[PDB]
Amino acid sequence: ASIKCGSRRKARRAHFQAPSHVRRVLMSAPLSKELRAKYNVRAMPVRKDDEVIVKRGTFKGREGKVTACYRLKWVILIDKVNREKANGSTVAVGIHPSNVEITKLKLTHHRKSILERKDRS
Amino acid sequence: RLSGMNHSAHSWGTGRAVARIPRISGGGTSTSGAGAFGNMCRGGRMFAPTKIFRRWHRKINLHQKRFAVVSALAASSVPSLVMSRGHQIGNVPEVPLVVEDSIQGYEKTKEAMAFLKAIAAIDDVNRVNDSREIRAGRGKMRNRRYVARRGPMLVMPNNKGTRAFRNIFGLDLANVSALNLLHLAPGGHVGRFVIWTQSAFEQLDKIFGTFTEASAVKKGFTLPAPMLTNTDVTRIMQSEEVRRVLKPKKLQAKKASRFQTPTNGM
RNA sequence: CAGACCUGAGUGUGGCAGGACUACCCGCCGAACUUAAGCAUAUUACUCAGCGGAGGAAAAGAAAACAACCGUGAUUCUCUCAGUGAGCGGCGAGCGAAGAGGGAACGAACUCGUUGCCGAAUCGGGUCUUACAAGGCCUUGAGUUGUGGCACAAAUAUCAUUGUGUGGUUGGUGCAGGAGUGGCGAAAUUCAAGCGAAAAGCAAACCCGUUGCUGAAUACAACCCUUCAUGUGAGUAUUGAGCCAAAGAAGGUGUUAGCCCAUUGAGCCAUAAACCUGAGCGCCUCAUGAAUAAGCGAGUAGCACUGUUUGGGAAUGCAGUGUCAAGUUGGCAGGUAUUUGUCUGCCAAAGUUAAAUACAGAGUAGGAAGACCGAUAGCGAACAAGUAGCGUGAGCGAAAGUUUGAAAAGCACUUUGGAAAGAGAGUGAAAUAGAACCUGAAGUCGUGACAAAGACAAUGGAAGUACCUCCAUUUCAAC
RNA sequence: UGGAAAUGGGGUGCCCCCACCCGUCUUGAAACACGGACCAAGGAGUCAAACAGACGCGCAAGGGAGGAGAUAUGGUUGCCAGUACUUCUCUCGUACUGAAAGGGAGAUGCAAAAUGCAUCUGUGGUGUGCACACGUCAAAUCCGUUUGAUUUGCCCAACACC
RNA sequence: GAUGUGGCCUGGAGGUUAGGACGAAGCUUAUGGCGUGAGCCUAAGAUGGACCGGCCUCUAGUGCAGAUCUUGGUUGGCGUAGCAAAGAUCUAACGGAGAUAUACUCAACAUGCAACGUUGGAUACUGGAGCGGGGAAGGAUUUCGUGCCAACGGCACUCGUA
RNA sequence: AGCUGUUCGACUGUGAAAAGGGGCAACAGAGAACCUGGGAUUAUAUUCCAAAAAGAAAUUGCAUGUGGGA
RNA sequence: AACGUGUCGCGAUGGAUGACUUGGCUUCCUAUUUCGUUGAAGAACGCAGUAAAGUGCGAUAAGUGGUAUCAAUUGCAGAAUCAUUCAAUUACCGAAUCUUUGAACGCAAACGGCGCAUGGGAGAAGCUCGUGUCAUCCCCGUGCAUGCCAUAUUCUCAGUGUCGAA
Ligand SMILES: [K+]
Ligand SMILES: [K+]
Ligand SMILES: [K+]
Ligand SMILES: [K+]
Ligand SMILES: [K+]
Ligand SMILES: [K+]
Ligand SMILES: [K+]
Ligand SMILES: [K+]
Ligand SMILES: [K+]
Ligand SMILES: [K+]
Ligand SMILES: [K+]
Ligand SMILES: [K+]
Ligand SMILES: [K+]
Ligand SMILES: [K+]
Ligand SMILES: [K+]
Ligand SMILES: [K+]
Ligand SMILES: [K+]
Ligand SMILES: [K+]
Ligand SMILES: [K+]
Ligand SMILES: [K+]
Ligand SMILES: [K+]
Ligand SMILES: [K+]
Ligand SMILES: [K+]
Ligand SMILES: [K+]
Ligand SMILES: [K+]
Ligand SMILES: [K+]
Ligand SMILES: [K+]
Ligand SMILES: [K+]
Ligand SMILES: [K+]
Ligand SMILES: [K+]
Ligand SMILES: [K+]
Ligand SMILES: [K+]
Ligand SMILES: [K+]
Ligand SMILES: [K+]
Ligand SMILES: [K+]
Ligand SMILES: [K+]
Ligand SMILES: [K+]
Ligand SMILES: [Mg+2]
Ligand SMILES: [Mg+2]
Ligand SMILES: [Mg+2]
Ligand SMILES: [Mg+2]
Ligand SMILES: [Mg+2]
Ligand SMILES: [Mg+2]
Ligand SMILES: [Mg+2]
Ligand SMILES: [Mg+2]
Ligand SMILES: [Mg+2]
Ligand SMILES: [Mg+2]
Ligand SMILES: [Mg+2]
Ligand SMILES: [Mg+2]
Ligand SMILES: [Mg+2]
Ligand SMILES: [Mg+2]
Ligand SMILES: [Mg+2]
Ligand SMILES: [Mg+2]
Ligand SMILES: [Mg+2]
Ligand SMILES: [Mg+2]
Ligand SMILES: [Mg+2]
Ligand SMILES: [Mg+2]
Ligand SMILES: [Mg+2]
Ligand SMILES: [Mg+2]
Ligand SMILES: [Mg+2]
Ligand SMILES: [Mg+2]
Ligand SMILES: [Mg+2]
Ligand SMILES: [Mg+2]
Ligand SMILES: [Mg+2]
Ligand SMILES: [Mg+2]
Ligand SMILES: [Mg+2]
Ligand SMILES: [Mg+2]
Ligand SMILES: [Mg+2]
Ligand SMILES: [Mg+2]
Ligand SMILES: [Mg+2]
Ligand SMILES: [Mg+2]
Ligand SMILES: [Mg+2]
Ligand SMILES: [Mg+2]
Ligand SMILES: [Mg+2]
Ligand SMILES: [Mg+2]
Ligand SMILES: [Mg+2]
Ligand SMILES: [Mg+2]
Ligand SMILES: [Mg+2]
Ligand SMILES: [Mg+2]
Ligand SMILES: [Mg+2]
Ligand SMILES: [Mg+2]
Ligand SMILES: [Mg+2]
Ligand SMILES: [Mg+2]
Ligand SMILES: [Mg+2]
Ligand SMILES: [Mg+2]
Ligand SMILES: [Mg+2]
Ligand SMILES: [Mg+2]
Ligand SMILES: [Mg+2]
Ligand SMILES: [Mg+2]
Ligand SMILES: [Mg+2]
Ligand SMILES: [Mg+2]
Ligand SMILES: [Mg+2]
Ligand SMILES: [Mg+2]
Ligand SMILES: [Mg+2]
Ligand SMILES: [Mg+2]
Ligand SMILES: [Mg+2]
Ligand SMILES: [Mg+2]
Ligand SMILES: [Mg+2]
Ligand SMILES: [Mg+2]
Ligand SMILES: [Mg+2]
Ligand code: NA
Ligand code: NA
Ligand code: NA
Ligand code: NA
Ligand code: NA
Ligand code: NA
Ligand code: NA
Ligand code: NA
Ligand code: NA
Ligand code: NA
Ligand code: NA
Ligand code: NA
Ligand code: NA
Ligand code: NA
Ligand code: NA
Repeated sequence: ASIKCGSRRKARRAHFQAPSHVRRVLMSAPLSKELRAKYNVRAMPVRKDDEVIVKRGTFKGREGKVTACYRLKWVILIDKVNREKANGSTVAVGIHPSNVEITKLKLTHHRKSILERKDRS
Repeated sequence: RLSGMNHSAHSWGTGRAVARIPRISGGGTSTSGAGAFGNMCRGGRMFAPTKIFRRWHRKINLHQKRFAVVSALAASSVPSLVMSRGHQIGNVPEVPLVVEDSIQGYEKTKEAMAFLKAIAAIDDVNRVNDSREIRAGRGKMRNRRYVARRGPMLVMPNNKGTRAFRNIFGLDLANVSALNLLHLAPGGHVGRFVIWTQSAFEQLDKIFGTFTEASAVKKGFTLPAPMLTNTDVTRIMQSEEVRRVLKPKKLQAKKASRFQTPTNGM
């Protein structure tokens, strides 16, 4: 949200000390090719209950549903993206939202207004 | 002005078996009794602390500034000097490169990109593109993170027409009325690749004047007279007029053979 | 006696002062170290410390000013005058301005006292008008021991009367647009090739090249020989094909990203008052423009003794005390004292005033940064830093990067041990990345192997030799 | 064509010879003179102003600002605190002397006026002095010349007397 | 002591030319080559894991062996000096991981030592101006119970004002 | 049960007389109404104890009732 | 022999170097840009389901209200709704709360002390018929420093001050 400037120190301070609502926009993921055509929007901020597919990293190609947008660890949690601990218990692995792509949107009344005002047509 | 000096820090004297340097007062701290106030001491003041009255800026004579710009313009018209500076001009049609004025009506960067390909100025633009990289020192921690080469300079007659050229990476834009020597001779080296718009080219005789006609915009300024009319001193040295007064060539002594010569004359 | 008004108390009612900040600014007070190669005048310095007081600036400011001209014209500031053929100075060390000239700023000007003509027309307080109205009515309450109106050089009347037209700064009332603030708001590949070795190259300016060619990595893993094992995290890299640019902007993301994300712009929406707009525009109310002589700031200015300050020198400002005017050679200034007489400029002893200027250890809310420093540096403080700790106190005042990893996946389980831990096993690309864990130096120490070696302290120089050498180079047939 | 043959380098020991402890004041330090256990990081001719001389550069009897304005820019997050443009000013010179009032520098010719006249293409004169120009000698020539000296003319820059 | 050096080196800047995940800086060296030297370069790392080299110019908080130099760490002395005032403890049982802890040989000694807390006994000291029971100043949870033994109580601890 | 004068309390318009502002400074001076028993704790106790308070008191400040004056 | 010395490989101790940098320093700019008796700055105590410090806040206490925004906060737990407003969370601000002090101002103070006026509150004794009322005691709000200015339906006074009437 207008972080980049001529000063690197000022830009990195604004990013890592961003409030929660600023981190929502910073943690955005691209829409799918079918969602781009339908909504004429390139990307939207990720939210819980969204369906994503991982496009970069070890879990590349793994589909799932967003179960948490931490915003303090700068990651999103996907139900199908997980690993085992030493004792065998299963833990969620956090993926950066820019590494995934949204395949299905969780639509609310205020979410639909964001899509309408971001429409490029 | 108070850095390294914000302590009481009196010296202890000689009766104690320690060096005579100011030492931080008090107790109960690891800093108590520690050397203070000196350039050698940790936490002390630097030698000759820097001040803001340092001479940052310089005065250059107005004629020496105009002389330098005129010299950097002459060097930009020599293809071997432009090549020596690093520019890729092996496909451009002519030097100086002058194009028509219609490029000021371009609205899209695609039109400007196609024009740079036509006059073969894209080789120097591509050279700058491949040269982009992270700066190789502490300057990247400062706001100097990326470096690149220079590339061609496009000179327009006025402020208009630059809309399609602003975003092209590796292309600089200039104004004939205000020509910068820091851009005509980047790094102090003459021979910049300059593309001239036609109307900017015809303005050059009235901005810098002639060897005999004074400049219209620079009051009372004429181009400096050369120290040499011909400047081709090798042609003079090999001319028949010089060669006919040169001292005649003489036959030299035979080169010594591989055998050592006698020295004992007795 | 009452009663008054003069002076002074008490109480009720409505208010104000007080302290903080103090970088800059205004008033006072005020050193010494230091320099003079000593030191006392001088210098430092009209500075530090001390005591008061304001503001967003302060202060100054509308000629009792320069000049000496063909004259300029409030103040403040800048270059310059000028480190001065000014001046001050044990005439030493040193110090040291002003007029003019080029500019910044400038709608820059007003108010009182006095003198003339009036004379309560004034001010508070009640109440009314949508109103603590610059309005009407009332009011002895205050004021005649005088507050208000008119005219005094940018001037030559004002004061009626009807029409004329002006005030958004007279007060009620209410209607716009904008600026400013807040929110929202842009393009284009996560395209293709998959892994120790071609996700690499070569055709030596440009073109050929939208083309041709193809592997010295049958890799390497430690004395070398077999056999069996084990080893490559994530493509912001390379290569090929594209695409956006009025956007190439420099931040994030698991490597170096215009096209993964945020951003980078026109524009859109919403607004207490204030601000800007035929001094924006209506209504009521209230204000308002046009068509005869006289004075002008008194313990003041001067002067005299002191004292201080100044470049100011027979005294540049000022302070104390003494003495103290003129206004019918009127007064002050004209940078060598006096007495004269001519000339020039101005008219002190009340007051207000914006901008240009400072912020030399200040704040509030935001921005731009940098040829700066890079964790013994840069602020004392990159961190629960004016903290922990110290002193009766005034005060003094640190050390310290949590940079493990891409992710905690932070070592389940077995075995020895009381435990701490060890030996295995696991996660991870890597635990010799195992928790204040990136790298991991020097110095010092342990251990294995080896070289030897008397006591010449050891080190050191030059020449050899014995033994070693994961070093380099050369040679290997009529060479 | 090999755990190889040489040559050089590196390592360790040993012989025969050499060989006082570094820094520092000092006439003189191996000193019974002072500072010296080790290592890492840190640590000392700097910035500003006035003047001068050498060297580089521009212009030259003229050189140059400064402050400030103008507009490319009345634009841009930034680049751009830069660059480009201007000055009847100011400054340092072109003239110096005197304490000041004040004065204020050419040559030649003719002549001797207490401001003398005339002309102006011109080193005030003299001695010594690069190059250059006519020659002249000595030496060497590959016979084209070249390298030394030197007479005279003009002497530049300088130096010395008027 | 002066000066010169297309003389060496360091952090940044303007240019230019390169390198890097097939490994950047940094670090290590019997690791060789080049230079008279300051130094440069290569090799190897069974190191590292992301930046950075050459050339010309600009610039500066630009080169360490020592200042009783500053800060941090280390260090021989050195398992050394010592841990000697206030007399002193002994015994059995229990508690405790703190024992009675053994290839072979071997009956037990000659191969698990030394040290704790509690209780009962023994012995002793303080000796009413007391290592007795109160309070002020000062301290401020040290008080009490349970648990606990990493660090601390300069030996020890199972005890403790930890 | 009502009225006049009369003692004591409250209420007000006349007002004798009282000179010398307001405070702090003693946990050893002045002053100060409680002291035994407890089986009441792991740690407090002249502080805790509840009807047989283990209990016995002493003191303030207000009220009600009885008695004596007014 | 042993101590000791050397060289090399490998371990230890120790935290240099490099790379990194939400910090400092320095320069410049923009403003309806300057606190307080309507009680400031500073100091003290407290507030979370869990909470030492720090941060934020004040008994409405890691905060109430309102606007935007649009599904969180996050170590664990709790959580009506999964969300046009009426309950996410952030950001901002008009409405509010704002303990003890401090210029500190009723008087004092190593005292969480003691008042005077005026409104209340609670009152198990007593009176009334568990209802009312309520002495002593206890709790709370407001006012009450000093000085100055203005003021009085024109308040109350003092003076061998000046008069004027007795
Ligand atoms: K100081
Ligand atoms: K320093
Ligand atoms: K100049
Ligand atoms: K590159
Ligand atoms: K790069
Ligand atoms: K470079
Ligand atoms: K009052
Ligand atoms: K001296
Ligand atoms: K004033
Ligand atoms: K002027
Ligand atoms: K109005
Ligand atoms: K409006
Ligand atoms: K890879
Ligand atoms: K890319
Ligand atoms: K980037
Ligand atoms: K005046
Ligand atoms: K006024
Ligand atoms: K400021
Ligand atoms: K930190
Ligand atoms: K890393
Ligand atoms: K010898
Ligand atoms: K000497
Ligand atoms: K170049
Ligand atoms: K390279
Ligand atoms: K060192
Ligand atoms: K040394
Ligand atoms: K040390
Ligand atoms: K002993
Ligand atoms: K035990
Ligand atoms: K006794
Ligand atoms: K006491
Ligand atoms: K009791
Ligand atoms: K360590
Ligand atoms: K470092
Ligand atoms: K707090
Ligand atoms: K009540
Ligand atoms: K009287
Ligand atoms: Mg410092
Ligand atoms: Mg570096
Ligand atoms: Mg002296
Ligand atoms: Mg002296
Ligand atoms: Mg002075
Ligand atoms: Mg002061
Ligand atoms: Mg101002
Ligand atoms: Mg003022
Ligand atoms: Mg003036
Ligand atoms: Mg001058
Ligand atoms: Mg002075
Ligand atoms: Mg008047
Ligand atoms: Mg986009
Ligand atoms: Mg790529
Ligand atoms: Mg990504
Ligand atoms: Mg990496
Ligand atoms: Mg109008
Ligand atoms: Mg007087
Ligand atoms: Mg003086
Ligand atoms: Mg005089
Ligand atoms: Mg006057
Ligand atoms: Mg800048
Ligand atoms: Mg450190
Ligand atoms: Mg520091
Ligand atoms: Mg420090
Ligand atoms: Mg403290
Ligand atoms: Mg003490
Ligand atoms: Mg490590
Ligand atoms: Mg000596
Ligand atoms: Mg001597
Ligand atoms: Mg010596
Ligand atoms: Mg001796
Ligand atoms: Mg000495
Ligand atoms: Mg001269
Ligand atoms: Mg180099
Ligand atoms: Mg540096
Ligand atoms: Mg070695
Ligand atoms: Mg230095
Ligand atoms: Mg020493
Ligand atoms: Mg011993
Ligand atoms: Mg002893
Ligand atoms: Mg003893
Ligand atoms: Mg047992
Ligand atoms: Mg035994
Ligand atoms: Mg006994
Ligand atoms: Mg006794
Ligand atoms: Mg005893
Ligand atoms: Mg005792
Ligand atoms: Mg105890
Ligand atoms: Mg011990
Ligand atoms: Mg008392
Ligand atoms: Mg007594
Ligand atoms: Mg007592
Ligand atoms: Mg008592
Ligand atoms: Mg007790
Ligand atoms: Mg700066
Ligand atoms: Mg202020
Ligand atoms: Mg807390
Ligand atoms: Mg409350
Ligand atoms: Mg709310
Ligand atoms: Mg909501
Ligand atoms: Mg008080
Ligand atoms: Mg007080
Ligand atoms: Na004050
Ligand atoms: Na001094
Ligand atoms: Na001026
Ligand atoms: Na741009
Ligand atoms: Na004087
Ligand atoms: Na080491
Ligand atoms: Na022997
Ligand atoms: Na020896
Ligand atoms: Na040898
Ligand atoms: Na001039
Ligand atoms: Na160096
Ligand atoms: Na030395
Ligand atoms: Na030792
Ligand atoms: Na016992
Ligand atoms: Na070793």
